[PDB]
Amino acid sequence: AIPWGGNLEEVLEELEMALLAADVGLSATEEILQEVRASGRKDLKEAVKEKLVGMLEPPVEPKGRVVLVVGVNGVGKTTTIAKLGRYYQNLGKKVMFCAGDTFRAAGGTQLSEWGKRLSIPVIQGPEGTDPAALAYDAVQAMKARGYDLLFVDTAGRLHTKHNLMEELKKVKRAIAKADPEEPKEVWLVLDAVTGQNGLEQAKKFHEAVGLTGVIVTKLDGTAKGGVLIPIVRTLKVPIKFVGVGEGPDDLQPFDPEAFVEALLE
Amino acid sequence: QLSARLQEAIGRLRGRGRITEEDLKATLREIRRALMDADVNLEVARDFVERVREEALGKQVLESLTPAEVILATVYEALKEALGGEARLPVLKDRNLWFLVGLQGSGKTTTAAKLALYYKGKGRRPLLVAADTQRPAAREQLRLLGEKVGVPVLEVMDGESPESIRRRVEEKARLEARDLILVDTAGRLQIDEPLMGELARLKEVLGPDEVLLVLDAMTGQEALSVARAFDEKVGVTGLVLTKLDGDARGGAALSARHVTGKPIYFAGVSEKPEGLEPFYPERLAGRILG
Ligand SMILES: Nc1nc2c(ncn2[C@@H]2O[C@H](COP(=O)(O)OP(=O)(O)CP(=O)(O)O)[C@@H](O)[C@H]2O)c(=O)[nH]1
Ligand SMILES: Nc1nc2c(ncn2[C@@H]2O[C@H](COP(=O)(O)OP(=O)(O)CP(=O)(O)O)[C@@H](O)[C@H]2O)c(=O)[nH]1
Ligand SMILES: O=C(O)N1CCNCC1
Ligand SMILES: O=C(O)N1CCNCC1
Ligand SMILES: [Mg+2]
Ligand SMILES: [Mg+2]
Repeated sequence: AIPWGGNLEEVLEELEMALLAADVGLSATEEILQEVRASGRKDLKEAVKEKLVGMLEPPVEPKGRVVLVVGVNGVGKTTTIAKLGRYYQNLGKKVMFCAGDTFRAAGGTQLSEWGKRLSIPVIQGPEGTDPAALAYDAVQAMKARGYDLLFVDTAGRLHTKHNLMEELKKVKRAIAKADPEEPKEVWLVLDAVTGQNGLEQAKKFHEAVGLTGVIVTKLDGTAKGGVLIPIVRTLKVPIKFVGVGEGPDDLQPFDPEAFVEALLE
Repeated sequence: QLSARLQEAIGRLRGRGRITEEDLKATLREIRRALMDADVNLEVARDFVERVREEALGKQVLESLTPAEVILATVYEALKEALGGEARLPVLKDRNLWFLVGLQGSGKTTTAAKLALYYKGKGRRPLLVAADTQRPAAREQLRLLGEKVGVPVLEVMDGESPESIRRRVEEKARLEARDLILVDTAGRLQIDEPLMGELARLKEVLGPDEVLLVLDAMTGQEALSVARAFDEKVGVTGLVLTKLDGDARGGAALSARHVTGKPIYFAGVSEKPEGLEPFYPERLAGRILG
């Protein structure tokens, strides 16, 4: 634990260890420490909290009707969509999903099972069907049927695979072909246990389709999700929600004060 | 082909004459920091550079006319050795039963099917066991992979006891002469005591000769605590490092091997069932440092 109250030199050394252990990374850690050393303040605990909470601000209301959910393989996209449906249906929205993962075994089935459990409709197609054509169809159903929110699942993909990032651009363009305002939200899903590669993921998804938000999953684990700090600093993309389990209720709006408190514990 | 920070750290010694211990200290600090930027856990990175320091001193680095090259070679050789030195695969017996375990999303189900395909091509007769009954469509996922690779899949029923799993697995394996049994388990947190207890009980009953911690290459600092807990609470015999077709440096592999002392057997290099090859410590050492 960081000895708040003790001498400055030992506070900064345990703060450095705490930030690095949290996956905050070398650059952002050094920036945090340099500012605090040039702070000159007796309540270092409150001054540190304030610097970190300021780094993380560049009910959650989507900016429009369509939310494209993106991220690398395994991070929590499909489950996060399920949770988002529960969150918004609890607020009285008419929600639907598009099972845009037509690539991986049981991708569609997994989302379809969530839809049944949640009483949320899922637009699906046969395996191998073009996800762009499917998303276009789902947006036209959303419009015709008067749905408030459509969440578009995407297959897991690595950000190093140019062809897969292009497919993702095609899905976004197909959404905009159906409704030129949309999608007004493009949300990256980031697994909390991820190290410095998280920043590279964010940069490359942002370059491809323009992120408007990040959701950090698996924060019920021991990982702090600290790579969010360099992500928000670099890209100025806000953190929208945190995932905190595997059930439909295990999603919380992002709370920067609590996030930072947990990061330093 | 080094990372910028290592290039700067090593490079600034070149052509400057013999070094002092102060120069060695400053260089090792930058090496430590580079390892952390490559997702080596901070404690493991410290232990590593302490080892390098004593090796470099013992090689008379302070009298070397090419200290930049001696330090670099010492780091590379030490990292290669710390990752296992050379490729090594699991020892096959007449009957093999392996668990795939790890965190949510790490690649376990895919890896079970990859191992089935790999060993089918080397004369084994695998059996896949879909023991994840909590994730929606988990058993269907493995069933579909099994069909793709031409390997049967025994699916565990909701609520089924470990003893019932053993009975059914033993009977199918005996009847069909299956000699490599690959048990795909649900993703779980290392601090989820009930689920870690469940996994330990399954090991006790099924008696696997390998328990493979499937670790995502992008895993950060928590790799140390994760691998330690899986090792202490269940018992890990080796690792599979997945998603190395990404650009994550893979420092978590060092964290995991440091705390368990266990081999990293295999690398995942594609989503496809064919995307498995032996882990090459030499290659990952170069990626971590590059
Ligand atoms: N503990 C925990 N597990 C989570 C959380 N969010 C998702 N998961 C889990 O992680 C695993 C992967 O989730 P999934 O929704 O399939 O991820 P995905 O990104 O769609 C996988 P793909 O890229 O293959 O489509 C699942 O086991 C799931 O239950 C969370 O907040 N906490
Ligand atoms: N590119 C790439 N993708 C991989 C590799 N290994 C697994 N994946 C992918 O990562 C995602 C997660 O794989 P999966 O096998 O479901 O992981 P899991 O650990 O069983 C998920 P859970 O914990 O819920 O059981 C899938 O999209 C899959 O195709 C790999 O080596 N390379
Ligand atoms: O299959 C087994 O149970 N064996 C035979 C080969 N050596 C170890 C035990
Ligand atoms: O086989 C290995 O160990 N690899 C494969 C892909 N890159 C890193 C190491
Ligand atoms: Mg998915
Ligand atoms: Mg699985």
